[PDB]
Amino acid sequence: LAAKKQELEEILHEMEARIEEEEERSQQLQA
Amino acid sequence: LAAKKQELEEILHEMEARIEEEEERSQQLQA
Amino acid sequence: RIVGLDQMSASKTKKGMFRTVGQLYKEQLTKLMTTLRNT
Amino acid sequence: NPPGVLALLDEECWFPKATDTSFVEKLIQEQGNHAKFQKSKQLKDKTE
Repeated sequence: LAAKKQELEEILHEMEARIEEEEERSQQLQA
Repeated sequence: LAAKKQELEEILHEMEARIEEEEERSQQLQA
Repeated sequence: RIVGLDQMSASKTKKGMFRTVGQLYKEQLTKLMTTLRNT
Repeated sequence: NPPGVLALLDEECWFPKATDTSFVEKLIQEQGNHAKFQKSKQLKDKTE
């Protein structure tokens, strides 16, 4: 269960990366 | 835990594919 | 390591995405301050 | 306000082009106005 917890913060980090990569893709599309 | 694990592999694969496709899209179509 | 060009100069990766060089020690000490704010 | 030592390192690390001497000179120039940083300029070997 503790391993599952730390994988949950890994998932949260990945969703933050999702948002950041969407922003980066939009910015590059602007250029 | 099993469902969240499966979600973990799904998000990993989606993150890899998305970051790839966006990096080619940026570094090629940005011109 | 954090994403960056030719990491062991002119790297142009994302700003404010991953952890920072340091200052995690500073925020840990501030959290210690907060812990000591009641006793 | 004019950033402190830790903050100045925080900006300096992320610069593409940087060096120790430029950082030291920039720190001295930005914090030379403040009187809380005693100095003795006979030692120009980045010891201040």
